[PDB]
Amino acid sequence: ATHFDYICIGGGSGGIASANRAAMYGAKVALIEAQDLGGTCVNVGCVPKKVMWHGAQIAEAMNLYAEDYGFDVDVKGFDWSKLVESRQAYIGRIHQSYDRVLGNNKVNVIKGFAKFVDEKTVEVNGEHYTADHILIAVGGRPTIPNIPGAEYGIDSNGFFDLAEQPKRVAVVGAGYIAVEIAGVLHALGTETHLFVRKESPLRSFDPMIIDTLVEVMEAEGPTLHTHSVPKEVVKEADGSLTLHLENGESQNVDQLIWAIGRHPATDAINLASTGVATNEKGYIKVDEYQETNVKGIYCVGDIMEGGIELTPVAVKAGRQLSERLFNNKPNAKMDYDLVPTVVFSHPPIGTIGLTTQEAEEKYGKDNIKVYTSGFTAMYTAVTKHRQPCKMKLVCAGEEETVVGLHGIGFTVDEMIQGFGVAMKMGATKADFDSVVAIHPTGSEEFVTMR
Amino acid sequence: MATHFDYICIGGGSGGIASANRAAMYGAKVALIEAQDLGGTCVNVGCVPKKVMWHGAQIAEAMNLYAEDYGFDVDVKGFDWSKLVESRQAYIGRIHQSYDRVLGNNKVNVIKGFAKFVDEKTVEVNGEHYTADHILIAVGGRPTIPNIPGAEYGIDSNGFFDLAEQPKRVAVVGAGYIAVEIAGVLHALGTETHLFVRKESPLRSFDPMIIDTLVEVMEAEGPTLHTHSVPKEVVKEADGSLTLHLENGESQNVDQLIWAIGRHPATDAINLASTGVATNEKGYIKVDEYQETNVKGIYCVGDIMEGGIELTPVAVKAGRQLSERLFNNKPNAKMDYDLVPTVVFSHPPIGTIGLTTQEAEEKYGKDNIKVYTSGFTAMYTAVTKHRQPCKMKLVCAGEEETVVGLHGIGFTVDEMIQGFGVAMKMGATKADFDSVVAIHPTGSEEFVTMR
Ligand SMILES: Cc1cc2nc3c(=O)[nH]c(=O)nc-3n(C[C@H](O)[C@H](O)[C@H](O)COP(=O)(O)OP(=O)(O)OC[C@H]3O[C@@H](n4cnc5c(N)ncnc54)[C@H](O)[C@@H]3O)c2cc1C
Ligand SMILES: Cc1cc2nc3c(=O)[nH]c(=O)nc-3n(C[C@H](O)[C@H](O)[C@H](O)COP(=O)(O)OP(=O)(O)OC[C@H]3O[C@@H](n4cnc5c(N)ncnc54)[C@H](O)[C@@H]3O)c2cc1C
Repeated sequence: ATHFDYICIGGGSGGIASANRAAMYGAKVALIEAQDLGGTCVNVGCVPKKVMWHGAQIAEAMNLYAEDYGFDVDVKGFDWSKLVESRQAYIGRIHQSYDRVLGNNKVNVIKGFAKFVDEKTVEVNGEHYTADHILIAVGGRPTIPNIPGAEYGIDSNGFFDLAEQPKRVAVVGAGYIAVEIAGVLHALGTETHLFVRKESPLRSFDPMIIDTLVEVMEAEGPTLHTHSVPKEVVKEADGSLTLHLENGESQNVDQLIWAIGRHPATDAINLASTGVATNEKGYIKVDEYQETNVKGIYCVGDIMEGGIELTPVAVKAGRQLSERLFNNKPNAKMDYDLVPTVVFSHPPIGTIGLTTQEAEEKYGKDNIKVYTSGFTAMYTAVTKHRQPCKMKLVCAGEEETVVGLHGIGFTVDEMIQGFGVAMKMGATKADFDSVVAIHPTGSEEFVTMR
Repeated sequence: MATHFDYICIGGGSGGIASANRAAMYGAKVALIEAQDLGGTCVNVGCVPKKVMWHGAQIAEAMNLYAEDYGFDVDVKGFDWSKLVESRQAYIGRIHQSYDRVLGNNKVNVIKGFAKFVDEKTVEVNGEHYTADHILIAVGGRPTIPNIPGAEYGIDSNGFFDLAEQPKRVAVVGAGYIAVEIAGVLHALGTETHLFVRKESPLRSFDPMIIDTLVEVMEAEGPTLHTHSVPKEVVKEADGSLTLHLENGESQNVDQLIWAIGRHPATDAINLASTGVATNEKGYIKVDEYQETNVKGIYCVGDIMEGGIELTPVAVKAGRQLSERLFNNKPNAKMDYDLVPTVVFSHPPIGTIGLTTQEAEEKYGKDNIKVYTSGFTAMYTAVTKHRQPCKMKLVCAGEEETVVGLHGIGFTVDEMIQGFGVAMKMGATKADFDSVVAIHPTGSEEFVTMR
């Protein structure tokens, strides 16, 4: 068996981040990837989703706002396949950047599907590879419900595989993926239906964010269907699919997307040969240093128990692990607190920290203070299509530490990173008040609340 | 006899309104004197109209430059400038209704007319005298028109917003942010635009990374920049068009000429010589840290302040803190002029806070500063045939690497710096920037992933 200082299983967000970083400090690294480098994010996640989000934003601009700004515009047509080739060409340039970076760091990239043989050895393409340190970063895959006709639906992967625009779509799920896809499809001219199992989408978000997303969907977005539990998917004689709900109602569509969750891909790598512990749902257990119960085996990214399913989390966790193992920094670790999130819905959502109710449960109702700002972005205020924007700061203690920050509206996706640094430094309402506002922008509304 | 008020604010702009309202919130009987339209420069002929038209320009760029690469077959049959003016002024009108409502609920007595001082404690408007123990001068500025032949054929920022039809060709004269914004808006909206600067480049007080990037983006897809261009004369040709003549011998035939060479304060013509209040060579009023002049009871905020910052939020906060001090008995309340963030709505937009690379070298010493930078293409334009560069920089000082300067230019940069402004007020170091987890995919994550 060939020996390496470090073996990274999975060439996704975590694997690449960790493999490069460990190589920078002179390590001989083997990076094992079965499909394409960059994993879910680069190929069938963040990147392609964003490229289409931008396209959808251009549509909204021409369809909803252009006219009122004085433009006589005629959108003659939208070619979905043209968007796809631009998207995939961009994804291609990303693949060659990685091959240049990984090449310059001497990371040995091995194309194949890795399985464990034992604690210290993995097999790929019939060959055995051994190492002192082994990172498991295989990520997840979409969860397909166990009902009749489930196989007729597609998942987020199949959606990015669509060569042409479906005429009508049922998006099933309440998480950010379902909301993002449902929003992009509607903006691009597809009859879109969003089916959520209970009262609303994004149930883990602040009520202000939920309520505004809901009202904006009702007026200019996909059609929302609450209390919708799938029962069956019937393939009709004409080729369309009919989603039957447990409540008795049904909806006919051309394509149906399952966006009901993801589960870790830890069931086919022969873990039962390593002694590595996992929880009931297949997630790998780790200490604060990304190390499993078996010394020399580590884990970062989506498959980690108590992790966060974002790309920057896996990147940072992987890099900090490489700092620890190869750059003599035993305290180097990942910080999973106050990680910012952005949902590229229509309109976009930005959030950091605790919701109004989470802060009430943690600190007590009377010990928290909430500041809000409701406004119309100037961008849409001059048009027939007024869009609301809402922002909120959730404060706790007498010092009014900003324990939660929430926003929904035009360009909110871009205004959150900086407030995240401030919150990481323990910012209080007074710290927010100490800065002079930038006029005219949407971001000043975060610092002008009283 | 003179009518007595607790407070008199001369000028109903950004500083005047913010201060009058705030003082009134605490029970002060206030008189707000305004000669023209409430809201002043910002609302009527500044920030607001400028931004509305910047959005129009952004929509045009989305359709002209990016639409087809995203798959859209678009026919841009025409752009109607008058419709944009109609929408822009309709919005401004709704802002005026808000101010009438708010000033109304606070019981601020709004007086329409031009105010002149009578003495230290009294001002005259429409023949009547008004007096008070506290008087705030917040008359703002006015565009500077150069004294050269045919200068009167040119217009200024005010005249630009008075245009009811799109001019075909325009010469924007100036190197400041106003010239740059107007030139970029006109170019994107379909006007042949020529920007004339007197020296090596526009925005010469900004960091070299910001200048070099704006220059290279203009050269490729923006207005046509003319360096070392000193206006000599403006000729009114027989066909109605204007020819700009430069000292170096060059010339340019255009339809409208916009002077954006600076602004001077509107402090003359209000009889200040009767108050004892001193002004510098350029007409600015000197004040202490609490906005008070050398004459007790006379204050000043906004654009006319010596050593002040000519931005609306600066006037607004300085006016608010002055009222917190005078009418809510907070003797330590004042305005903090350090680390004020700035945004220029150029194409593409610029965001900046604190010191430039060179300013940090002069203050801390070349050897004690570290510069971090990120060069990338925003995903929005990387999928197109019109790739646009984005540049960001963090200027750090000391062994702790305190971020004393932050600079950016690129798509959406305008909205990403307010938050970093909070962090820098809290004394953020490079390690504070590193301690946050990036948001992907955004342009903003580039500020926190530098190594
Ligand atoms: C539709 C969608 C949109 C998303 N949008 C965003 C977003 O906007 N922002 C954001 O931060 N996050 C987003 N995410 C989440 C993000 O993509 C993941 O959290 C991130 O990719 C996790 O990285 P990872 O390294 O844990 O796994 P991955 O990046 O998925 O990497 C796993 C890799 O390992 C490979 N692999 C699996 N098994 C084996 C084996 N046995 N041998 C070798 N290789 C193997 C896979 O082919 C894959 O390349 C999105 C996810 C989805 C599904
Ligand atoms: C084209 C342009 C674009 C700009 N864009 C921005 C931007 O994007 N962001 C930003 O922050 N800033 C911007 N500014 C600057 C901003 O508008 C000013 O800094 C701000 O308005 C200053 O407020 P002020 O209270 O000092 O004076 P102003 O707001 O100008 O108000 C002064 C008021 O006093 C009145 N007045 C004058 N003399 C008298 C008198 N004798 N009696 C009674 N009333 C009188 C005037 O009519 C006026 O209403 C811009 C300026 C211009 C010219």
